Parts: sequence; C-alpha cells; structure tokens
Amino acid sequence: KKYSIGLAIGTNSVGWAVITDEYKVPSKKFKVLGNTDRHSIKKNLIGALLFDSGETAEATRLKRTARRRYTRRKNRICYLQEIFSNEMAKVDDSFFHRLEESFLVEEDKKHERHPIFGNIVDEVAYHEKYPTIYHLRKKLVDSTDKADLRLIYLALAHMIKFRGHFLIEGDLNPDNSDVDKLFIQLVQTYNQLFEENPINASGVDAKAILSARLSKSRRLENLIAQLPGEKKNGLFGNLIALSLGLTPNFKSNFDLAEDAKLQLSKDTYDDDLDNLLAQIGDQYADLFLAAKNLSDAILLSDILRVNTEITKAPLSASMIKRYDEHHQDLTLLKALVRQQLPEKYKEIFFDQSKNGYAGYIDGGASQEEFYKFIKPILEKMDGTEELLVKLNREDLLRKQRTFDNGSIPHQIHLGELHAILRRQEDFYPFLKDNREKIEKILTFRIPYYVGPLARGNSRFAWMTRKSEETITPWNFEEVVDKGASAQSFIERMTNFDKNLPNEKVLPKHSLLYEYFTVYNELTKVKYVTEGMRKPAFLSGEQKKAIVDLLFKTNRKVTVKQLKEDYFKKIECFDSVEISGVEDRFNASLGTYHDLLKIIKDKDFLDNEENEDILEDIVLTLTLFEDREMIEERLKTYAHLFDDKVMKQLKRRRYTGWGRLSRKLINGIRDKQSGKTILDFLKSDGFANRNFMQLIHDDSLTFKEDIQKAQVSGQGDSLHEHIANLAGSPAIKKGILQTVKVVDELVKVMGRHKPENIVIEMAREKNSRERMKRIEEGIKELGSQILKEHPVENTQLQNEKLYLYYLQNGRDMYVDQELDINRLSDYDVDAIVPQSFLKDDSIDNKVLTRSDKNRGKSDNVPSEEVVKKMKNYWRQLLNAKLITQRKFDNLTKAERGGLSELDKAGFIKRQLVETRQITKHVAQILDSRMNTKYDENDKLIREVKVITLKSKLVSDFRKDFQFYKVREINNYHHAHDAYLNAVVGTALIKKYPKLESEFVYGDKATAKYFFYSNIMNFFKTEITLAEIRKRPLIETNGETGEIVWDKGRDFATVRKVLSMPQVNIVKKTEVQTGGFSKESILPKRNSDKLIARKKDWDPKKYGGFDSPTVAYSVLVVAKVEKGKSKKLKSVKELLGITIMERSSFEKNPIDFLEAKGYKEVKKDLIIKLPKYSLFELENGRKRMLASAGELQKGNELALPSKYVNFLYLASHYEKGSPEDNEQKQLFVEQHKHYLDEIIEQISEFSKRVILADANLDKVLSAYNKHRDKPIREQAENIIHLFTLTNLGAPAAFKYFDTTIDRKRYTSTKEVLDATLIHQSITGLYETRIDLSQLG
RNA sequence: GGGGGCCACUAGGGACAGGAUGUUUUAGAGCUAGAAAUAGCAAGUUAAAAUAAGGCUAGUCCGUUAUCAACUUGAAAAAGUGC
DNA sequence: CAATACCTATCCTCTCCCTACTGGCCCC
DNA sequence: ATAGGTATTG
Ligand SMILES: [K+]
Ligand SMILES: [K+]
Ligand SMILES: [K+]
Ligand SMILES: [K+]
Ligand SMILES: [K+]
Ligand SMILES: [K+]
Ligand SMILES: [K+]
Ligand SMILES: [K+]
Ligand SMILES: [K+]
Ligand SMILES: [K+]
Ligand SMILES: [Mg+2]
Ligand SMILES: [Mg+2]
Repeated sequence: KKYSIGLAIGTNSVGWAVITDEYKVPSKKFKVLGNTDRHSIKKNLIGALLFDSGETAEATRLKRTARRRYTRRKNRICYLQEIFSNEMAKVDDSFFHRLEESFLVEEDKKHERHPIFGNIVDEVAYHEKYPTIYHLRKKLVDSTDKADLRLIYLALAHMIKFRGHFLIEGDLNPDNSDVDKLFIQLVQTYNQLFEENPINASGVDAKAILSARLSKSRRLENLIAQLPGEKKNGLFGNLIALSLGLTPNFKSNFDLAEDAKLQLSKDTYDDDLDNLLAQIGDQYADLFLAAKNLSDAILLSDILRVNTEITKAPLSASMIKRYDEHHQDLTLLKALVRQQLPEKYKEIFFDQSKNGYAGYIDGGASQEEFYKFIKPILEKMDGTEELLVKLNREDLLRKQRTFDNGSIPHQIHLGELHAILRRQEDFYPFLKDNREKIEKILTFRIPYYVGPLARGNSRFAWMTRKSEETITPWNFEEVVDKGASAQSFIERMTNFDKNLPNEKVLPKHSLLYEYFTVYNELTKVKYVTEGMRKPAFLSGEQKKAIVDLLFKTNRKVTVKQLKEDYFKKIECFDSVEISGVEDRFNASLGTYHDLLKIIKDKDFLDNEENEDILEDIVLTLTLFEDREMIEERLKTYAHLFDDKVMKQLKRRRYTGWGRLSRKLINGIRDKQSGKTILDFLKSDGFANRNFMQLIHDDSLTFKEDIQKAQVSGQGDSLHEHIANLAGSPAIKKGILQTVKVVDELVKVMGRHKPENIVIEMAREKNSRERMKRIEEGIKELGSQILKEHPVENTQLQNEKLYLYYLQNGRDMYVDQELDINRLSDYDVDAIVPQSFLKDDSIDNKVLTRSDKNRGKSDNVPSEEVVKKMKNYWRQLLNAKLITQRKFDNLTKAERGGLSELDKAGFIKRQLVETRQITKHVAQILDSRMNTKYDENDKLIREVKVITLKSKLVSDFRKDFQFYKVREINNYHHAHDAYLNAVVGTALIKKYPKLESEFVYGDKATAKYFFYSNIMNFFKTEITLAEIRKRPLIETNGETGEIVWDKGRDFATVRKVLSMPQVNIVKKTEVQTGGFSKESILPKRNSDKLIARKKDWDPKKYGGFDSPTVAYSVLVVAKVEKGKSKKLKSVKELLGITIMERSSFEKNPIDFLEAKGYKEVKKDLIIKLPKYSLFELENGRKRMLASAGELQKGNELALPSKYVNFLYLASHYEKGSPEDNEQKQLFVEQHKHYLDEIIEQISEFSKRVILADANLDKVLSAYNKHRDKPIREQAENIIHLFTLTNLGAPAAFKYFDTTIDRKRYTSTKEVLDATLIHQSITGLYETRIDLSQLG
C-alpha cells in the first residue's frame, strides 16, 4: 500500500490530502469514541486545518515597556517624597496622605478632601492665585520670598513626573536662544567670507519672520523677500533653509561635482559636512556652524514664545501666555456670540455632545474637532478676524496639556527646577543638601545599553552589578558595571564565526577585515596585454603595489584608475584588458581613510606593529556609542595622539559586524607554509587561491582545523527549531501545524511512510509608510506637489495616485506632467513585462499616459526612453521615490535589454521555488522522514520532498477547468493540497531528471522552451508558436511506466474535487492577551464593570467591561433559588475570563462555589475553548464563539458544476477567443444554474443557518435583480455565501441591499447537543452526548 | 542543485532606553428666583492618583508573543490509544 | 429570551542585533 | 478591520 501526501501551507490554513497510485483519495472507517450510539465513521483522507493568525511579539513588548515606564515614573515621585519626608512632616503631617488618596470619594477618604492645604478657604485661594500649575512654577522661579513647602513639592513633582524628552545631548540655553542675534551672526560670517557680495540685513525683523508659526519654506520665502538681490537658492538662502530644517543642495552654490545635500536632522550630516568641507575648504566651516546655531535658536523659539529676559521660566510663561490668550479670546467669543448669534450660545457653551466649547472642555472633542466645529461660526460672524487668524495658526483657545508638548526638552524643565531650588534652598537647608539629588532624579535615564535593573528574574535582562545593593539614580555609576553591561548589550546579539564557532566575528569596519575583503577580491583579477599569451594573475608584489598606490590613496578604486594609475604608470602599458572586476572594485579600505583623516599619520597606519592597537580602537568605536565610555576605553592610547586627534577619534563611531573572526582571517596558519589566510590572499605563487579554495584545499591544514573546531551543541526541539527560523510568526505557526498534520497522517496509514510529500507555500498603518515615503521624497526633491495637491494617507491606497505622487506628478516614459483628475485615462505598465516576471508591486510598475510610449511590449523599455528619462529617474532614485532595482530595469536597454538567458531564468523562476523558508520546511520534513544510511554512509531518501510554486496548480486549474472560488467554502485549501500531490508526483514521474530541481537533497532558447512547455504532457493538443498533438496515454521515456491517462485520470481528479465530505477543522484555541477592553468607563450601576484596583468599587469609580473569555466550562451543579435559597439543579456554560483563569485553575471547586454553584459534579467539568464543535439536529453544527455566543459550524458543499459556472460567469479570472466563446455559450446555456444555486443556498440556510429574516431579504433581493446582467448577478451570488460561510456571522451586500449579520446570542442548546472533539486532521473523533448530563 | 565572502538594493523579525496625550474618581465654595420641576446668568484652560486585577523571587523585577482535540498512565514533563 | 445599534486607546523619539528578495564579482 | 460585549428596547 503506497501513497503520497499533498500539503498547502498558508498563514491561516494547512490543506492536506492523501493520494494513491491512481491519483485517488482513499476513504477509511475511523473508530469513534464517546458515549453516543455511533461507533465509527467514514472519512475521506483530504481536508484543511484552519486557525487564527499567529501574532508578533510587538504589542506585548510595547505594553511591557509602558509598564516599566509607569513603574519608574512612580519611583521618581517616590524618591522626591522620600527626600521631603521629615520637613514636610514638620509642616503638614498628612500632605502626602491627602495626595495618595486624591482619587477616593469623600466617603472613603481618611483625611480632609482638599489635597493641598486641607481646608476650603486656602484651597480656593490657591486656585484663585494660581489657576494653573505653570503660574505657581513661574512664581517660584522668579520670586525671592520664602514659599510654602507643599507648593515647592508640587512644582518640583510636576517637573519630575512630566520631565520632557532627551533627544538633545548636553546642556541647553547656551545663549543660542535669541533668533535675531544668531541671524545677525550668520550675516556677519557670510559678509566676512564674501566682502564683494554683502547682504544688507538692516530693517529685517528676523525674530518675527523665522519664529513665525508657518511652514519652513514659507518662512524662508518671507525672509528672502526682505533681502533684495538675494534668492532662496543662493548661498545665504540655502544656509537659511538648512537652519529652517530643509534639505538644501550646496552643490550649485560652490560649483561642486559631488552632490552636497545637507540636512541637520540626518545622522549623516556630521560626515555630509566634512565631505563637503573636503572641496571648498575649512574657511566655510564657521559659516555652516553659525547656521546650525541659528537652527537651534528657531527650534527653541517654536517652544518658548516669550521673551527670555523677563523671566527665567520662559516655558511656564509661555503656558501662562496660552492661558491668558485663552481667557481673553473666550470672553470675546462669548460676547460676540451673545450679540450676533444668541440662539447658538447654549449649543456652543453647554452641550457636551456637540463639538463646541462645552464638548471641547468637558466632552470628548479634540482641539482639531473643536476648530472644525467653530470655524464656520467665526467666518459667519463679524469681529472674528483675529480669532480666525489664531485658528488657522492652531493657536486659538489652547490648553496647556496638549498633544504637541512632546517638543519640550528636559533641559527646560530642569532649568526651572534648578531655579526653584536656588530660590528656596536659602530657607530650607535640606533643599541645599539635596539640590543635586533632585536634579539627578529629573535628569537620570537608565542607559539603553544597560536594560532592566533586574536581579536574576528577568528573561530580558543582561545587566551585571559591580556590587549587590539597590540601584538608585544617585549610585548608578557605582553599582552598575556600565562597561560590562554595554559590552554584553551587543555581544548577546552578535554571531560567532561559523568556521570557528568559539570566536567572535570582527567589526565590519575592522582594518583587518577590509584588508581581507580587498585582497580576496584582488587575487582573482586577471590581465592581458599584446605580447602576453594568456591572462595572468596578479603577483604578490603587484597586489601590494596596487594596494599601496590605489587603495591607500583613493576611497574607491575604479578599473580606469587600475588601467591608468598602475598599468600605464608602472608597467608602461598603453592598452590592457582586465577581468574579475567591472567598472570599480567592490571592496575598499574605508576605515583606513577615516583614520588617515583623523590622525594624519600614514606611517603609523602602515606599520604592522600598530595592527593590534588599531584593531582595538575600531573595536571600541564599534562596541560603544556612549562618548564617555569610548573616551574611557581610548584613554590607554592618550599618549599616542594629540588632544585634537583624540577628540576627533572619540567623535568617530562605527556600526555593523563582519562574518569572520580575526583568528580565521589572520590567526590560524597552514602547517607547512606557516601562512594565515590573509597571507595566502596577499601572495600564493601563481595559484592565487581565495577564501573558499583556501578553506577547502586538502593539501592545506585550514580545512581540517575548521572541521576540528566545529561543535554542534544541544539540539533544538521541533518547536524551538521552528521558532528560530527567519520568517513571520504566522507562517511559522503554519509550518508547525503542517509537521503535526504529517505525523498524524503517517499514523493513519499504519506507520507507513509516503512515497512523496509535495508542499506549496502561499505568498505573503501601511498608508502611514506610504505618506512618509512620499513626504520624504517630495521634500528631498524640492517639489511643491503636496502644496498644490494635498493628499491623505488612506487615499494612497489607490495604486495610480500613489504612483503619481511617487513620480512627482509626471509621466515616466515622457518628460511631461500628468493630471490627477485624469488618472483613470492613464496606464500602469510593468517595467519588465509580466509575461516574464510576475511582479505586480510598485517596484516593477510605472504610471504613464500610454503604455505604447514604452516602446516594444516584448522587452524592457526601449533605449530612446532611457536616453530621455535617465536623469529624472536618477532624481526619483535619490529621493527614494523609486528603488534602484526599478531604475535598473528601466535602464536595462542601455545594457542590451533582456537577453535569452534572462528570459530562460525568469520562466524557470516561475516554476522552481527558491524562497528559503520553503526550503527549511522541506528540510524539516525530509529529516523527519529519511533517517537511515546505506553502505556508503549516505542518506537513504525513502520519501521525496517536492516543493512547487502556486502558479503550477493555478495554471492546471485554469487549463483543465478545475476552477476555485474562495468565497464558497474552505474546501479549496484541501483541493489545492490534492492537486499539488497529483501534479508533483506526475511531474517527477514523467521527468525524473527534474528531481534535482524539485526534490530536496543533494542553450538559453533550449531551457526557455523546455520550462515553458514543461506542463504540456498533460494536454492532448498544444498550440505553440502551430498545433501539435500528444498521445492519449503519457508514460516515462526510460522506465515505460505510465504517468498520466488523459481518458481516466482527469475523471479521477473531477470525482475527487466533487466529494462533499471534506475534513475542515477549525483549531480550538484558548484565548490569551488583554483582560478586557482598555477603555476606563465612567461609573455605572452595572455588575459588568470590573474594578481597576482591588478597593475601587466600579459603582463609585468606574472601570473596565467586556472581558475576554479564555475558555468556557460546562458546570453541572445546583444554585440557590429565590429568597428561600432552595437548591435547583442547573447545567450551563460559565465563561472563565483571562483574568480569572489562574484563580480557577488553582482550585476549580472553590472558584465555582464562589460564583454561586453548589455540589459541583467535579468529573463532569468540561473545558471548552473557543471554536468548540457541537452537532445538533439534521447535521446542523455550531462552534463556540464565547460562553454566550455561537458561530456557524457547517460547510456548504456546493456541487462542482455550480462552482465552475460561477467562476466562468462572474469572470473570476482568458485564452483563445474561440474557447472564450465556448465558455460564454456554456454560461448562457446553463443560466438556470442561477436559480439552482439560489435553491442550494436556501435549502442549506433553512437546514443549518436558521436566519429567516436574512434569508427572506436575500430571496427578495435576488428576485429583484433577475433582469441584471449575468455578470453582476453571479458576482453578487458570490457575496451571498457570507450568509453560509463557516465561522462568525458577517454583514454582506447583494447589489445595493445590505444584509446585517444574524448572530447566535445564546448557547443554551449546545448543552444538550453532541460535543465533538477532533484530532488535528479531524479523522479521529470523540463525540459526547451532553443530553445525558443533568 | 545546494553553500560561502563581498557590493547594491528590498522586505521582514527580536530586544533595550524615553516622551506626549487620552481616560477614570476627587479637588478647583457656582449665583439668583422659585416648594419642586425649572428658568436666567456666571464659569470652564489646572492638579493629584491609577493606567492591565495583581505576583513573589521583593527586583527601580515580572504580568497581553510562542505552545494547547479527547482519553490512559503520570506530580508534571512525557510517552502511549483507533485498517 | 430576541433583536439592534453602538462600542472597541492614540501618537512619537532613540540605541542595536539578526535573516532574506533580487541583481552583480569571485569561488566551494 | 473583525467580531464579541453591552445597554436599549421590546
Ligand atoms: K471622610
Ligand atoms: K528676494
Ligand atoms: K475634550
Ligand atoms: K488633560
Ligand atoms: K563592481
Ligand atoms: K558603535
Ligand atoms: K596626548
Ligand atoms: K496565544
Ligand atoms: K488572539
Ligand atoms: K482539535
Ligand atoms: Mg502597577
Ligand atoms: Mg494627564
């Protein structure tokens, strides 16, 4: 008994099928367990396992980190209160107690209800004097009087609890504050550099213009308008643009060749400036640095909108400005509405449901919603011009706690905190002794390279302690070994050398590693001249000369430089031909040139004695990113360089890691030669062996030492091995389920292993990324397309509009503008044709007015289009609006277009699966099936694991009319698995030589033709560019075995696809995750509310509702009834929530009795996860959606004729026009299939769905559109299956009629139905008659 | 075919440090005419505290990912059970 | 019970490691 | 975006 398995792996399904020699699917009697009268059941060996998607770890991580941050903010406040304890006790012995119980109702409060002062008079007086906390903050910063200790605490706690960001290193307010002064200093530096072309900046109000609440480019235009004879793209204009945060190109300002694009935000600017300073000199450095200072000024002016010379609290003063303008504008608006629109006053200032001022302050209206609601009211009235100005500036009736306060640096809060401490430490000595402690509470961050400050109970922690004691912000540098912790931070994530598994890999920018790469590439170079008989390798002397003369003098080395600067200058060759490198060398000595610029000592870099030192330096500059730790590590080399060089060296940093270790590159030595790997690369006689040849040569000891150094370690489990794969967690869930399915199927066939296993793997918020890409590309481009055409992110889900914006609103084949409103008239063309590369992504698509303008449609765009559009394409490439691959494909005609080789490769790619994750699945299955070794100690491959791409079975379905319609049911997953088994086995039988291509384990016209016509052996007649005909029976050429009988096997496939009994199994899963919805609802007199804290009664304090049920339990017990508490027997479903799960499982009986149940039949407790299957009458099935709701549990097995009719009639997906005509004729001849399909659906619904209202609405809708075209009627009959689909009910639409979901809001009936426990395949069942309980 | 190093791209996964809102209860004395219902007017911008209930290992740690039909024997892990 | 309509926490900065899609140079 | 919870209305 022989058989094969077909598998279809998806992100929510695993289809599976078993086939015999005749491509038939067996059927077996399977024993049935339980307490029903049924002892067995017939099952076909085909089905599909369905499951909810596997989830990433991201949301869990975000919740975890927010948890940690809440804890640490609480600890900051706790430190501060601990500092204030004794003196506050002297002042007010319950202040902190009133603060801790502020949330409690007065009934539950243990102290007076007024928190600050404890009496109503003083509290009202405080609120009258300081209506906001910022009033008190400003007062305490500015005033000189002794203050109440409680108000000091409140100010400092407000600064510490909400302390602002840390995006700016160092100190702040370094007199970079004033915009006028930095603008005048920029003018002075510019006039110093250009005495002939000076700028008259007199009468220019730089403060108002540059600090104006306007866009960057608008403020730039405003400032340039004040400068006659100066344009926005000149030098001064570009400096102002750089200071405003734009991306000015200083190429044209200085007549440069290398595109000097500078933005102060990018991390590359530090290099992008030095690069630039490499051309025009260092005399312009002062100018750009002054511009950066001005940028700092404007950024601060965005936040501090008040004069910094009237107060040391400009932030608090700016919040007070917000408050005062709010008060004035509110008084004015109230009076205006009273006078002009008196009937709208109540809706505006009293209705919290409306988005007026009432909903803005008391309701749920945002600032944006309130502005939208009130803009027409202001425009409609008179005297609202200034209010409209403030509204369009987004500065009208502003609150102080707002979404845009994330701009505030922590240094500003720190300045105000330090000012208050300076004021009040003259009266409170403990503030003087603890001033720096409080400042440290504010300023201290746990460094990212340290992680959780755990003590051996955090699987996320890696920190090591210098001493075993509690870590505080004041003793961190002493208790925490920041060095060891920062080293572990990187070393716990970096790879070891695979060749030497005990050695750490080198830094990517290690001098040794780059020497290795350069010599490795250089060794395989070959050259010819005239008198030479044969291409020769470069000798060791030649390679050293090339390294010293070219690689150590140019950051990049081109083939032109190799021909002229070496072969001409040294060898006296006027003509030379080179092989092994094209255009320029890929490897380069970048770090050599970095360090040569920094230390300016070439002899130091060339001396082999300093190697170690340099290797350490780079190592440091790669391990660490904190400049203090880098300084502490480089201190051991302080004697070798000047303080200038040491400063530059500590400023330089690297990221990235190589893939080989130092001990492999330049460590282990061949036994006889005594030479390392790099020694062979530098010189190897006339063999010139590279890395692979060196470590694979049996006449050397490298290979044997690699073998010896190898270790294997502990083997992973199946689950561990799958978890460690590189892929999406969803597809890994699919992979694990696939392995389990295979195990069960092997057990079904009596532990006999299959002949073949054919596997196919399906292909695998976002508009936010689209808007980000378009914004960055248009700004980098310098275009105003978002100015003239504003777009929202959702709109970018239209392909043509997204392409339009990615192309700057221009045709890509013609240098012309494109119209937005005409996008329907344009074309979206494939760069490389889809007949070769089935790529439908933006990476291979292009928006053009007419695809005819691409050239010839059989290839890549023509040379003429490339000549026309290459510069504009490069512009789109540099703005990252197109990728470099899209550009390269567009420009392929410059390189000869598509050769025959490329077309052969594309067609082969369409059929041979090369994705790595599918290879890993194949390896897992192959290693589980084939375990024995032959006489030569080589693996015996009893089971051949074939992998296929989806297009094979897709084209099979479309060519032999085995069509699929996904919306009818879930049977198509199983059918895909079956067709995979059939096609794969038949293909490898017909052409065994293809095993290397399709089975796991170890001329261009010819291969193009062959792989194009690989599947023709199924057809009877083939029309290929005339008509040929194949025999009825197809056999193998060598064996003579039969592979395909076209008269009988197609009927077999049809009968298999027609079978109504298909094992669809929805994986039952316990629900995990959040306890409930996250909304903190207000107080309500409902027992659905859940306390947010143990003592916070939700009837007083509000709380959560809508908990998630982890799983239900069947309870058979008794409950007290009525005032007499008489015991009444019950049987019901109890939903154990996620929050209750641990309590219930620790002791189920106590939990159930606390819920009210008595005399619980402990052995009748049945655990029922989500999707538990129940069968009722007439084959009607239900799945558990919760403890109080049910999902549909049956599959509508629509006959095959109706499925294919729906496919063809709906124009689901063509072929010859004669075959199109035959299909159309079949549609029109079987039009009565519409009524027959409605009849099938109606019978199914009346038997199983039981939604009378919805079914009647659907029948009326179908009888309403009987005159509609067959196309639309079929397309909407497709929608109708939402009523019958397995799973949760969902709303659908038949034409314009909407059918809302009929839900099953009660689970009482399943308590007397039959529970069905299914194995993973559903072939093994345990059926429990629940009616026999109770 | 499978595999490695390098260059260029493209898409994904995992971890650390931090900020700003939102919400919830309370505090921010509402006033006047009416028995009340109510009417008229005044006012509004701020703060405290919580932000998964909680846990023991008590850390400035952990608490939403992965994994789960049923039954037997098992403390569990784990095996085993049906053409 | 049954049906119906409404509800559903959001945004942002920053350090770093890893694999893998395709194209290319050289090899095992 | 789903699809399960919830109060409201019978
Ligand atoms: K009280
Ligand atoms: K101008
Ligand atoms: K609001
Ligand atoms: K607020
Ligand atoms: K190259
Ligand atoms: K670094
Ligand atoms: K020195
Ligand atoms: K889970
Ligand atoms: K879930
Ligand atoms: K199951
Ligand atoms: Mg907590
Ligand atoms: Mg708040």
